[PDB]
Amino acid sequence: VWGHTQLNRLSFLETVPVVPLRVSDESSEDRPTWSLPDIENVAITHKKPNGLVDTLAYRSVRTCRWLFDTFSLYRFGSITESKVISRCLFLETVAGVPGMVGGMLRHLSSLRYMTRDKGWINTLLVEAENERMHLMTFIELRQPGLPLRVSIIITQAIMYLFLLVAYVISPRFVHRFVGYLEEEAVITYTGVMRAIDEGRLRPTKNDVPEVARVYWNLSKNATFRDLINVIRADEAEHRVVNHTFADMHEKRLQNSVNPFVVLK
Amino acid sequence: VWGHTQLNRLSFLETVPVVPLRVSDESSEDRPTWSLPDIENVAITHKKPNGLVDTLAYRSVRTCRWLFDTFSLYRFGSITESKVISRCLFLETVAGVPGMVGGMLRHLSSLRYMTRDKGWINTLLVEAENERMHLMTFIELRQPGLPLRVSIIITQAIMYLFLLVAYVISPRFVHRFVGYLEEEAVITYTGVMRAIDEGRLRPTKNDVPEVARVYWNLSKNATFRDLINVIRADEAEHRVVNHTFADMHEKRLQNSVNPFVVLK
Ligand SMILES: CCCCc1cc(=O)oc2c(O)c(O)ccc12
Ligand SMILES: CCCCc1cc(=O)oc2c(O)c(O)ccc12
Ligand SMILES: [Fe+3]
Ligand SMILES: [Fe+3]
Ligand SMILES: [Fe+3]
Ligand SMILES: [Fe+3]
Repeated sequence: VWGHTQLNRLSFLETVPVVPLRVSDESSEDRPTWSLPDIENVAITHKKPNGLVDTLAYRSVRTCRWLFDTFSLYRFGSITESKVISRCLFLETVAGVPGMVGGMLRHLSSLRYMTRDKGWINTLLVEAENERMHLMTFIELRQPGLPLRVSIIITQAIMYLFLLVAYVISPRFVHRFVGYLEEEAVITYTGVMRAIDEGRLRPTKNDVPEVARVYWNLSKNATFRDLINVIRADEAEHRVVNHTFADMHEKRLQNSVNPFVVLK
Repeated sequence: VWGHTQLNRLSFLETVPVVPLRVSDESSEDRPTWSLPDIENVAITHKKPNGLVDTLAYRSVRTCRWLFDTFSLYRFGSITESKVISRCLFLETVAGVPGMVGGMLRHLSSLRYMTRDKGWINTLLVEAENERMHLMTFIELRQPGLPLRVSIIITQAIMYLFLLVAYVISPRFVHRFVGYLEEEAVITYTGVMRAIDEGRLRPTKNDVPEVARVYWNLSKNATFRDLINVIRADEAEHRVVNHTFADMHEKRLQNSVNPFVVLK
């Protein structure tokens, strides 16, 4: 029904009163579609670093873990559900930026040079969205306090800036860095899952939010375990896809067709 | 078959030299679908400015039309296909930016305030992608000179910066500034279609580029006019959508469900 008669109306401000809040509309239509007993078998991998650069990405990813563990007192206390979420929550605020700047920089090159991109730009932009939906999911499980609100904001500053220039200077470094982060992402979500299983953590969000049901297409019966596990598969996708974009950069392949447009 | 076994592999660098370059993958799959006899009737509109803001937007967008027409010898020549393609090519290198800075900002706000976006983001993201396809098409009907190829980059720098700080200060301003740009894009692309029809322009690439032919889903018999015709629809879509957004801004509805999610 989207025709020239709609196209020719000056504005549509007067229709915002009558248009529902739909949870399907929070995301773009490009949703993951994992099946659960498969992705159960996601596993902690570690790509060896080649050069200085891959190493620098590592040491700095490792240093970021160290910091964010000591200061988040993940290390001293007991694995609560409240410090698991409160942790990811913070962490998805940053997870949404290296997708987005990567897309937005590639897109500017592809405009200015006037050149085909071969479906990088969209894969990166959805990683950015995919992570944003982790954050839209975790926010439903736990609204954080003024402290964390403000630590997210200063941090976004630091990061949006670091990622913008680190990506100008070295897309290889960023894709390699995000790659290294996502190994940790996957450890943190398989550790969590190990914990639910063993019984060392008994989660009271066995309601899975409406956003997260339609986005990941799960049953209404989907447990908290399930939700970690699909997100743990999203994070494995990112682990390879950016370590793939890393290597492509390594071998001057940073303008080849993105192999994953095929491999969907 | 995108399951754990793939997700568990360190790279896919191997595959890169055996995966094809298919013109579909250049875009996301969130493609336009018009039919030509309907969007034949797309009109030239003009929204009233309310504020000193909407005014400013309008006067900036007119001064830009003036400049561009004057520095592009459009005012003093027999309209060629060359200068039509040349003007439209340059321009999509600036159309491709607002959607991208708009989208990313809304994204970064959603991440740091941990709040819903309600599907503005992905709209501004396919706003920008669509534009960039306009440019991928025009690149193929005419590869530009060095002197334009330069101008393009110095332009991007100015504009990327401008829109980034405009969009922080008043997206209402920018979304208007686009709204009033797309009014002038429709004017032109109609004029062009008139000029084909009145016989005064004899287009020589009625081979419509593969990129486009898939993107806009046209026949193999699709003419140049036919392409102009759709591109113009897209441009009039962006005209309402941005004015709507600048209208929503104006009434403090920059958090309301993007009306157009539904109208899709
Ligand atoms: C500095 C490494 C942080 C690891 C991490 C833990 C987590 O709980 O969730 C993450 C996560 O959701 C990511 O996307 C990336 C990294 C993590
Ligand atoms: C700065 C005014 C430009 C108007 C305009 C003319 C044109 O020939 O093509 C356009 C175009 O392709 C757009 O996407 C936006 C604006 C124009
Ligand atoms: Fe994550
Ligand atoms: Fe991540
Ligand atoms: Fe355009
Ligand atoms: Fe445009």
